[PDB]
Amino acid sequence: PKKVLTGVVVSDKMQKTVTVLVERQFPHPLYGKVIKRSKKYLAHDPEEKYKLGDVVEIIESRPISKRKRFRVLRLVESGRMDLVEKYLIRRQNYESLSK
Amino acid sequence: PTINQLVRKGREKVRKKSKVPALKGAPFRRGVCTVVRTVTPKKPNSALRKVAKVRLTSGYEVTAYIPGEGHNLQEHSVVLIRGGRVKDLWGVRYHIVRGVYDAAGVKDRKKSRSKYGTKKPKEA
Amino acid sequence: MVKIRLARFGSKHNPHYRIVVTDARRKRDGKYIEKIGYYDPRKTTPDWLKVDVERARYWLSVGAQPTDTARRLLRQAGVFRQE
Amino acid sequence: MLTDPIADMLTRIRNATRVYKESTDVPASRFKEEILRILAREGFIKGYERVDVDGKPYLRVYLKYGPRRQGPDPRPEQVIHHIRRISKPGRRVYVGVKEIPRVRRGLGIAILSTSKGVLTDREARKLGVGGELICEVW
Amino acid sequence: GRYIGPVCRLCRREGVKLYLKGERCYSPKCAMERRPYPPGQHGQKRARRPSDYAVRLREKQKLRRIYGISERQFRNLFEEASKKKGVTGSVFLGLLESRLDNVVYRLGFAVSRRQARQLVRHGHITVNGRRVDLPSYRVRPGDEIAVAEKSRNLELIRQNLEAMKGRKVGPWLSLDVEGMKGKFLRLPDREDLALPVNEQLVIEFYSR
RNA sequence: GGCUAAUCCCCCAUGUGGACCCGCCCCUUGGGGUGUGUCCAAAGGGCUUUGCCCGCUUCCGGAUGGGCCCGCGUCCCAUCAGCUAGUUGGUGGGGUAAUGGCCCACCAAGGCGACGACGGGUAGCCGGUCUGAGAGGAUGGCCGGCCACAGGGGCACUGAGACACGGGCCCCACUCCUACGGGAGGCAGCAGUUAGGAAUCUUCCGCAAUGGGCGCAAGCCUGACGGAGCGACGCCGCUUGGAGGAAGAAGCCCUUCGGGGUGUAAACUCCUGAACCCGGGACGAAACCCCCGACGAGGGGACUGACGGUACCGGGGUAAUAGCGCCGGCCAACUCCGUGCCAGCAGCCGCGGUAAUACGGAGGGCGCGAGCGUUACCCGGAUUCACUGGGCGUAAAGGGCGUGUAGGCGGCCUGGGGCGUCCCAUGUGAAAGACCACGGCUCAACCGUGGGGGAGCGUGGGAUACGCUCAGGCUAGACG
RNA sequence: AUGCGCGCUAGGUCUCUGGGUCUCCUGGGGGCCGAAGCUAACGCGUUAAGCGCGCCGCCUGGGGAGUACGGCCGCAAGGC
Ligand SMILES: [Mg+2]
Ligand SMILES: [Mg+2]
Ligand SMILES: [Mg+2]
Ligand SMILES: [Mg+2]
Ligand SMILES: [Mg+2]
Ligand SMILES: [Mg+2]
Ligand SMILES: [Mg+2]
Ligand SMILES: [Mg+2]
Ligand SMILES: [Mg+2]
Ligand SMILES: [Mg+2]
Ligand SMILES: [Mg+2]
Ligand SMILES: [Mg+2]
Ligand SMILES: [Mg+2]
Ligand SMILES: [Mg+2]
Ligand SMILES: [Mg+2]
Ligand SMILES: [Mg+2]
Ligand SMILES: [Mg+2]
Ligand SMILES: [Mg+2]
Ligand SMILES: [Mg+2]
Ligand SMILES: [Mg+2]
Ligand SMILES: [Mg+2]
Ligand SMILES: [Mg+2]
Ligand SMILES: [Mg+2]
Ligand SMILES: [Mg+2]
Ligand SMILES: [Mg+2]
Ligand SMILES: [Mg+2]
Ligand SMILES: [Mg+2]
Ligand SMILES: [Mg+2]
Ligand SMILES: [Mg+2]
Ligand SMILES: [Mg+2]
Ligand SMILES: [Mg+2]
Ligand SMILES: [Mg+2]
Ligand SMILES: [Mg+2]
Ligand SMILES: [Mg+2]
Ligand SMILES: [Mg+2]
Ligand SMILES: [Mg+2]
Ligand SMILES: [Mg+2]
Ligand SMILES: [Mg+2]
Ligand SMILES: [Mg+2]
Ligand SMILES: [Mg+2]
Ligand SMILES: [Mg+2]
Ligand SMILES: [Mg+2]
Ligand SMILES: [Mg+2]
Ligand SMILES: [Mg+2]
Ligand SMILES: [Mg+2]
Ligand SMILES: [Mg+2]
Ligand SMILES: [Mg+2]
Ligand SMILES: [Mg+2]
Ligand SMILES: [Mg+2]
Ligand SMILES: [Mg+2]
Ligand SMILES: [Mg+2]
Ligand SMILES: [Mg+2]
Ligand SMILES: [Mg+2]
Ligand SMILES: [Mg+2]
Ligand SMILES: [Mg+2]
Ligand SMILES: [Mg+2]
Ligand SMILES: [Mg+2]
Ligand SMILES: [Mg+2]
Ligand SMILES: [Mg+2]
Ligand SMILES: [Mg+2]
Ligand SMILES: [Mg+2]
Ligand SMILES: [Mg+2]
Ligand SMILES: [Mg+2]
Ligand SMILES: [Mg+2]
Ligand SMILES: [Mg+2]
Ligand SMILES: [Mg+2]
Ligand SMILES: [Mg+2]
Ligand SMILES: [Mg+2]
Ligand SMILES: [Mg+2]
Ligand SMILES: [Mg+2]
Ligand SMILES: [Mg+2]
Ligand SMILES: [Mg+2]
Ligand SMILES: [Mg+2]
Ligand SMILES: [Mg+2]
Ligand SMILES: [Mg+2]
Ligand SMILES: [Mg+2]
Ligand SMILES: [Mg+2]
Ligand SMILES: [Mg+2]
Ligand SMILES: [Mg+2]
Ligand SMILES: [Mg+2]
Ligand SMILES: [Mg+2]
Ligand SMILES: [Mg+2]
Ligand SMILES: [Mg+2]
Ligand SMILES: [Mg+2]
Ligand SMILES: [Mg+2]
Ligand SMILES: [Mg+2]
Ligand SMILES: [Mg+2]
Ligand SMILES: [Mg+2]
Ligand SMILES: [Mg+2]
Ligand SMILES: [Mg+2]
Ligand SMILES: [Mg+2]
Ligand SMILES: [Mg+2]
Ligand SMILES: [Mg+2]
Ligand SMILES: [Mg+2]
Ligand SMILES: [Mg+2]
Ligand SMILES: [Mg+2]
Ligand SMILES: [Mg+2]
Ligand SMILES: [Mg+2]
Ligand SMILES: [Mg+2]
Ligand SMILES: [Mg+2]
Ligand SMILES: [Mg+2]
Ligand SMILES: [Mg+2]
Ligand SMILES: [Mg+2]
Ligand SMILES: [Mg+2]
Ligand SMILES: [Mg+2]
Ligand SMILES: [Mg+2]
Ligand SMILES: [Mg+2]
Ligand SMILES: [Mg+2]
Ligand SMILES: [Mg+2]
Ligand SMILES: [Mg+2]
Ligand SMILES: [Mg+2]
Ligand SMILES: [Mg+2]
Ligand SMILES: [Mg+2]
Ligand SMILES: [Mg+2]
Ligand SMILES: [Mg+2]
Ligand SMILES: [Mg+2]
Ligand SMILES: [Mg+2]
Ligand SMILES: [Mg+2]
Ligand SMILES: [Mg+2]
Ligand SMILES: [Mg+2]
Ligand SMILES: [Mg+2]
Ligand SMILES: [Mg+2]
Ligand SMILES: [Mg+2]
Ligand SMILES: [Mg+2]
Ligand SMILES: [Mg+2]
Ligand SMILES: [Mg+2]
Ligand SMILES: [Mg+2]
Ligand SMILES: [Mg+2]
Ligand SMILES: [Mg+2]
Ligand SMILES: [Mg+2]
Ligand SMILES: [Mg+2]
Ligand SMILES: [Mg+2]
Ligand SMILES: [Mg+2]
Ligand SMILES: [Mg+2]
Ligand SMILES: [Mg+2]
Ligand SMILES: [Mg+2]
Ligand SMILES: [Mg+2]
Ligand SMILES: [Mg+2]
Ligand SMILES: [Mg+2]
Ligand SMILES: [Mg+2]
Ligand SMILES: [Mg+2]
Ligand SMILES: [Mg+2]
Ligand SMILES: [Mg+2]
Ligand SMILES: [Mg+2]
Ligand SMILES: [Mg+2]
Ligand SMILES: [Mg+2]
Ligand SMILES: [Mg+2]
Ligand SMILES: [Mg+2]
Ligand SMILES: [Mg+2]
Ligand SMILES: [Mg+2]
Ligand SMILES: [Mg+2]
Ligand SMILES: [Mg+2]
Ligand SMILES: [Mg+2]
Ligand SMILES: [Mg+2]
Ligand SMILES: [Mg+2]
Ligand SMILES: [Mg+2]
Ligand SMILES: [Mg+2]
Ligand SMILES: [Mg+2]
Ligand SMILES: [Mg+2]
Ligand SMILES: [Mg+2]
Ligand SMILES: [Mg+2]
Ligand SMILES: [Mg+2]
Ligand SMILES: [Mg+2]
Ligand SMILES: [Mg+2]
Ligand SMILES: [Zn+2]
Repeated sequence: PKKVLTGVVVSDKMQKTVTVLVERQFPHPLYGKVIKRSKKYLAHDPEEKYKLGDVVEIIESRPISKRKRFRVLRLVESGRMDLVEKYLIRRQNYESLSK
Repeated sequence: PTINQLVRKGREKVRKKSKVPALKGAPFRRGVCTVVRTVTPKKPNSALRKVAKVRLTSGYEVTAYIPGEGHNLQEHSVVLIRGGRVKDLWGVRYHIVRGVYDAAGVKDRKKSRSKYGTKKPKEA
Repeated sequence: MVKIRLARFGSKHNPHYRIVVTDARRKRDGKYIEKIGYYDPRKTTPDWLKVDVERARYWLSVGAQPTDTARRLLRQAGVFRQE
Repeated sequence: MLTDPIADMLTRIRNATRVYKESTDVPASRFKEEILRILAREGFIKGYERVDVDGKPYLRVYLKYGPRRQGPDPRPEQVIHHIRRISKPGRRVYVGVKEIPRVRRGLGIAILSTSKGVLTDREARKLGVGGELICEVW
Repeated sequence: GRYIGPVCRLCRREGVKLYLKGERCYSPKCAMERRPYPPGQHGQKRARRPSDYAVRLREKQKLRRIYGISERQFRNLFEEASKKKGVTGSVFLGLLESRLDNVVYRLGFAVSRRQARQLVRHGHITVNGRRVDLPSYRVRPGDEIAVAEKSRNLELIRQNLEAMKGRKVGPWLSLDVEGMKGKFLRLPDREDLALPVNEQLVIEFYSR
């Protein structure tokens, strides 16, 4: 099975590519609770069809570029910018924490 | 700590520092005597304890104890360092193994002979 | 190519072999594709040869080559018998 | 807001019984009802009733204890000697069937929530399912 | 070399008769005849209350000296019994009772255990028709343990067996005196043997 | 510079078929079919010579071994907080078996980071192993799997496969030969040497076995390997005797001078017979090959040992090594004498300043025993990093106080979804190991055969209490 | 020398500030004794140091040492 996941599109900014943020959950190997972690997949949108805020299924594919091994499968939810604004908030928090 | 706190910070495994750099992780180091002298012990006792400054194969200079009654060591004799320290002495971290190299064993000792490095005498 | 052969599982002076399908280039005693039979030359028990002719004939069908001794034992179990 | 409602129930019971109160009210939820029903069935409470306090639903748990005793401190052996939460929010604990605890050498129980409903460790094992391990009582 | 040297001294330190000499441990010489105190300069001195450790160690030593086993063989045996299914103490005794030399003693072929050992190592014993010269060897139920056909007219053997005429053997054992053969019927339980040993003390000793 | 053969190189043909552009069809990333057009095949040799063999060529499958890509897991320091220019994507192209900024050109302005980027330190990874009641901690020698390297650094060539340990080129360091122009090496293969170190083996035997390369075979090669040697390094087996033998010798020790002790221990009697000598003497080895049959199936025949005259069996046969730690408490084992804060002990507590079970000897005793101790190191105890399983008024420990960002956490009822959760089936979880059982070396160690178990992940199916999500209600919280 | 929030577990008494048919009752603060319970003790006890949940901060023998080095603040002193 080509692995297929779900995320939300946090980056408009490339040509025929979309940054898709994908959360995942799992129990903690020692302390036992559920922890939530996430990573950004760089996905192939040849049509420039998927836009920001789109929650999309994403798929294991033939390599496109460096960093692009995944292409966009379909659109599931449209326009959750609550997710995007959450992630953007984090990225703005980055500007603290330094020197 | 909350569990979430443990998931964040975790618990710190704590390391122990080696009571002995004979380096190498080695059980013994060979060395040469530098100074072979006597020293007075810490506050609760009195005696003259016999020690050598040793320059190790391992690059270190260390003071080693010379156990037992008699001893033959002098400025140039080469010796074996076995480690384990002397409590009522200042900075003596290792013992000299007797019987090895220029260390002789302890003459006439009948009792715990392998400590002190003396052979089993014959009988009549 | 792929071989049907013996691999040494005994102990010193106590040799016991596994009859084994493996690539030719493996270590003798290293990881193989299948264990088809067992062989105990010193015949120390009633069964000193097991074969499983069914898998043997499979591997022959896809062109594993048995070594000379392998094939002796194989044929001893009548993997090759036509009647 | 109670952060853990279910614990708040268990504890309401704990303090209640530790003073030998005859009954105690807990704000009602269907799930709490279930847990209770298990205790009742298991002989740990006397039973409970759905009830109304200032027009808000509660479940009233009627507690049981042992006989009176002799010597100094006549106070009765508790029937619920021990009752505690296992899963809590913020650490959720789920056992599969082979991981289902036996309790106090069989003399106690554990109450698990499962997709077959709320059952005792024995119940769950016989049903051959696991789930969220809610609490242990003994 | 499992212990070789003055023995009735161990009888003495363990405080009970172990029968290590066979006959004469049956005489009024056993030194448990009027020296039941332990060996040494201090034997006749009032004895201080034993530590828990002492008690346990001593019980273990009692059992070991009874069988005449190395510590290591004894430990290995114990551990091998702690592994096995069934009560460890009893399994242990059963395993100890299964050494060939012990079986030879038990069958009357030899007078003491140490003697039985010598008989085995010297190949005067067969088990199911073949010579077994290992004392450690495990007799299994069903085994026939015989005097060697060649060793059959040996002086020590003849005397030892004409002794056993009319004697009763262990209830886990069969004996045929004419044939100088015997069969190990089943493993013994702790009631089958009389050992002056609380085995549970030994389980505890190795439990530390 | 000259000659010459081929299963060496080439050219024309045959085109089963295949490759490439283009069109259509099916399928869906470059999978399959089809049509026109262009392009592409070969190699001989042996005979029991009219046929059979060993080969060659094209194509389709198979098998086996690989490449590349993805999810997840994978040490320490935040006193490393920002990193990024082929860097991030796009188009076209180069390159390859193949995707890919792998490389290039042109375009865009991206990509990554407190969910720890960047930097520094350390390190082959694993099956497993050690320890622990477990959870956990520690580890990865030997064996098996993977990776990486072959004096250091780069590079390609040949080839199915290498960027190749006993192949090639160059730079560097080193050794050696030199007629000073210039050459030759590369044990982290087996042995062995030397240096370093507390420390790690024979310049052995053999190709008989199993395995590998080439050969139609016969065979050849094989320090892979099968064996032997040395080391108590480990593990297991076994010996140094067995029975009798005094109210209990000498010696020695203690002594209240009566005696107590070493002790059945010795002496001695009888018996057995490690060592050792003689005779027999293996298994591992039946194939390949030859013969009939058909070079098949099947049947028959022959050769072949390093271990080694070894193991083993039979006969004969001698009473035949014991040592090391310890005896103040933890800890099992006490007395005398010597010493007099000395000499010395010592893991901690602490012993020694004239009555020392703590130093040193002796008698005695306790413990293990071909070992016994010591040193180093790991886990243990240590619930002393506390998931299991700790805490913070005064013992170490509440931030000086707030605001709120990320993040953690979320009252009552209903319905959908079924992600967490749980269940069934299935696939995987190699072998070895661990476990149980039977079995093979006289036992064991060691070994074989069988069986069981199992986390995790993949797929299909199912459950819906709880957690989530979506929808819709409520008012006990919150706000107004 | 006692983080915040919530729920639960006898009472007695004194007080500050509301409401109520105003011996008294019912809220919200401040004190003292004290049930259960906790605690090494002293003590805490509806103003928990009791029973529970959520989340944050912190601890891991003493001395060396709030030191050294590094970084970051600060005009400095000095702070983290
Ligand atoms: Mg776009
Ligand atoms: Mg691309
Ligand atoms: Mg698609
Ligand atoms: Mg930035
Ligand atoms: Mg900061
Ligand atoms: Mg002193
Ligand atoms: Mg000299
Ligand atoms: Mg030490
Ligand atoms: Mg000493
Ligand atoms: Mg290979
Ligand atoms: Mg047999
Ligand atoms: Mg057969
Ligand atoms: Mg066939
Ligand atoms: Mg599971
Ligand atoms: Mg057992
Ligand atoms: Mg008897
Ligand atoms: Mg019986
Ligand atoms: Mg008896
Ligand atoms: Mg008894
Ligand atoms: Mg144990
Ligand atoms: Mg233990
Ligand atoms: Mg020419
Ligand atoms: Mg010519
Ligand atoms: Mg042509
Ligand atoms: Mg054609
Ligand atoms: Mg293409
Ligand atoms: Mg050609
Ligand atoms: Mg031609
Ligand atoms: Mg493949
Ligand atoms: Mg660059
Ligand atoms: Mg362009
Ligand atoms: Mg491209
Ligand atoms: Mg290139
Ligand atoms: Mg290539
Ligand atoms: Mg170009
Ligand atoms: Mg460019
Ligand atoms: Mg992340
Ligand atoms: Mg490095
Ligand atoms: Mg390294
Ligand atoms: Mg490491
Ligand atoms: Mg721990
Ligand atoms: Mg583990
Ligand atoms: Mg590791
Ligand atoms: Mg090595
Ligand atoms: Mg090796
Ligand atoms: Mg390896
Ligand atoms: Mg290199
Ligand atoms: Mg080298
Ligand atoms: Mg170099
Ligand atoms: Mg190189
Ligand atoms: Mg080739
Ligand atoms: Mg390479
Ligand atoms: Mg080489
Ligand atoms: Mg090579
Ligand atoms: Mg050159
Ligand atoms: Mg030369
Ligand atoms: Mg050379
Ligand atoms: Mg060269
Ligand atoms: Mg070498
Ligand atoms: Mg040297
Ligand atoms: Mg070797
Ligand atoms: Mg040779
Ligand atoms: Mg060969
Ligand atoms: Mg061969
Ligand atoms: Mg060939
Ligand atoms: Mg021929
Ligand atoms: Mg030839
Ligand atoms: Mg050669
Ligand atoms: Mg070898
Ligand atoms: Mg040596
Ligand atoms: Mg030696
Ligand atoms: Mg041994
Ligand atoms: Mg006699
Ligand atoms: Mg008599
Ligand atoms: Mg006497
Ligand atoms: Mg005497
Ligand atoms: Mg005298
Ligand atoms: Mg007197
Ligand atoms: Mg006397
Ligand atoms: Mg004797
Ligand atoms: Mg006599
Ligand atoms: Mg004889
Ligand atoms: Mg004789
Ligand atoms: Mg001979
Ligand atoms: Mg043979
Ligand atoms: Mg034969
Ligand atoms: Mg041959
Ligand atoms: Mg013939
Ligand atoms: Mg013919
Ligand atoms: Mg023929
Ligand atoms: Mg044939
Ligand atoms: Mg034949
Ligand atoms: Mg020979
Ligand atoms: Mg021969
Ligand atoms: Mg014969
Ligand atoms: Mg013989
Ligand atoms: Mg003798
Ligand atoms: Mg004798
Ligand atoms: Mg001794
Ligand atoms: Mg004391
Ligand atoms: Mg001990
Ligand atoms: Mg003691
Ligand atoms: Mg003196
Ligand atoms: Mg004096
Ligand atoms: Mg004195
Ligand atoms: Mg004094
Ligand atoms: Mg003394
Ligand atoms: Mg001492
Ligand atoms: Mg002493
Ligand atoms: Mg002594
Ligand atoms: Mg002794
Ligand atoms: Mg050792
Ligand atoms: Mg180690
Ligand atoms: Mg430790
Ligand atoms: Mg523990
Ligand atoms: Mg610690
Ligand atoms: Mg603690
Ligand atoms: Mg905890
Ligand atoms: Mg603590
Ligand atoms: Mg607190
Ligand atoms: Mg105070
Ligand atoms: Mg404090
Ligand atoms: Mg404060
Ligand atoms: Mg706040
Ligand atoms: Mg929030
Ligand atoms: Mg919500
Ligand atoms: Mg809820
Ligand atoms: Mg939430
Ligand atoms: Mg629902
Ligand atoms: Mg599901
Ligand atoms: Mg089902
Ligand atoms: Mg399965
Ligand atoms: Mg697999
Ligand atoms: Mg599974
Ligand atoms: Mg396995
Ligand atoms: Mg095994
Ligand atoms: Mg198991
Ligand atoms: Mg067996
Ligand atoms: Mg398991
Ligand atoms: Mg597993
Ligand atoms: Mg599913
Ligand atoms: Mg449903
Ligand atoms: Mg709602
Ligand atoms: Mg309303
Ligand atoms: Mg009340
Ligand atoms: Mg008023
Ligand atoms: Mg008040
Ligand atoms: Mg109070
Ligand atoms: Mg009280
Ligand atoms: Mg508490
Ligand atoms: Mg109290
Ligand atoms: Mg209140
Ligand atoms: Mg009040
Ligand atoms: Mg307050
Ligand atoms: Mg509170
Ligand atoms: Mg407290
Ligand atoms: Mg600590
Ligand atoms: Mg410190
Ligand atoms: Mg300061
Ligand atoms: Mg620094
Ligand atoms: Mg500074
Ligand atoms: Mg600052
Ligand atoms: Mg400044
Ligand atoms: Mg200041
Ligand atoms: Zn006796």
